[PDB]
Amino acid sequence: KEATWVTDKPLTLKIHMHFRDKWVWDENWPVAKESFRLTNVKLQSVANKAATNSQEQFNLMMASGDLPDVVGGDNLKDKFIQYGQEGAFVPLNKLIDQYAPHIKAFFKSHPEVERAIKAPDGNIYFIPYVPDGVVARGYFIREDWLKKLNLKPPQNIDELYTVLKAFKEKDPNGNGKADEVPFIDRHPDEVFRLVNFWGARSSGSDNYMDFYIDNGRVKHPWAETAFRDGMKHVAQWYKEGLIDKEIFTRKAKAREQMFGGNLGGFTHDWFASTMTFNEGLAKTVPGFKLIPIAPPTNSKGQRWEEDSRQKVRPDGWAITVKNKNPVETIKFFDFYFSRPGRDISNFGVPGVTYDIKNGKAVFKDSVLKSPQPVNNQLYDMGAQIPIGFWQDYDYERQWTTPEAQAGIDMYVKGKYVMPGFEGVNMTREERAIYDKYWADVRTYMYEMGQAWVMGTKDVDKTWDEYQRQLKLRGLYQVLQMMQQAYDRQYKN
Ligand SMILES: [Ca+2]
Repeated sequence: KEATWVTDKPLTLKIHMHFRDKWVWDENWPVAKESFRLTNVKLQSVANKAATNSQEQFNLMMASGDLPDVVGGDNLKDKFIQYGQEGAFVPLNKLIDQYAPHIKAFFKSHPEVERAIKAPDGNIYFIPYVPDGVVARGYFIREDWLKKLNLKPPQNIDELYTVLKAFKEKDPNGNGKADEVPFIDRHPDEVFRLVNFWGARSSGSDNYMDFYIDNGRVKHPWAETAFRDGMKHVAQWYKEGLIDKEIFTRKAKAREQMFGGNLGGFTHDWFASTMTFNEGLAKTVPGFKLIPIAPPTNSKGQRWEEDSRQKVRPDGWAITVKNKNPVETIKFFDFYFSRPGRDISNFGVPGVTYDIKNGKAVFKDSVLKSPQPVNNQLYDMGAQIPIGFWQDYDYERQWTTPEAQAGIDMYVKGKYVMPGFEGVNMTREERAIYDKYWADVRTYMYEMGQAWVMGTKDVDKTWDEYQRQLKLRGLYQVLQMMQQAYDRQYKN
């Protein structure tokens, strides 16, 4: 027996958790075993480990006719809310008040987070993944290449173009071939964020293609003329080969592949993990050195960092109506907002990945010296995964090098990080319009955007066509619903 046990008799719950198009909950995970040891609750995966489309698996599971006990994963907020209201998940409000003191206390001190996850009917249908941090992504460039070519870090978009063209044409890796790929990114969506360099927003938050507020008006970045003009530049950069030809398909291991193969020279990614490649590639890519740089001033005269750490992500887990043990389950969820639970969900397993020293979790030297980023190491063990848990930034601080820290501090002091969109509180009727049209609009936008970047469709020649589609697909009605919600909260 442990003080953290939520039940006297071992309880096994079925969980469908497929996330980030690559992982599934694994009961054999070191962290999964430790979770069971500490709570007396075991989670058995019913997900398809071989599947590569997390959202697709959620959809299939919901129509299986055999719902599990718990459902978890990334980017499921909208589905937890919609399906919760439709009767697939139980509301957690009262369960929390009565049996989840840590979560209750957390929501009391973070009322904004609680309001953000609530459905129009006022119910909480899932416990979210709460990030801890301030900044998210930043710009990184190859300083070793700048030195070889006698170039200075680019201070504005004109200089950035010049530098990237030099990386492309001056053989900085020295193999006598034009194989360098200036800009690379493990997140395809970052290619669109490049429009920031021409004064156009690409998203209102850390969630790609998100809405934003401009002087009290709800807008979608991809619907504005500034985006049209910015995309013409991005398309030109792709045509000139300054952008990875495979930017839309490389994905996940783009850094390992492109930096490891000494081809990439510039990216927009997270400070902690991106800086790990300097030590990680020290042997395989002699001289490799990425440095963080302030966002080059855009064409309009402003330095922009559009990304920021979210107060709460659209990830987490919920209790299905078929779960016969809702009380034990909410207590289990509560464990992840308590210090003991935050320890394993953030650091792994004691005696394996960390040890308690001076009363706090400290990563072992083996973990800190590994060439693989600490978060990547933890994913494979069941830690830093998108379940409902309270992230602890000290886990990240421990593997954030002085160089990475100097970059973070530079961005904070420079005030480059743009305030993120926190969302609006729609009524049931308003959100119904959102559920009806948004997913469709978003997919269409992405498909048109990819065509524009790859040059298969002309931005100017198809802009009016694109606008007609946005209207008949309901984007403007969605914006209207959101404007009404915004006004109820901030105006009148
Ligand atoms: Ca070369």
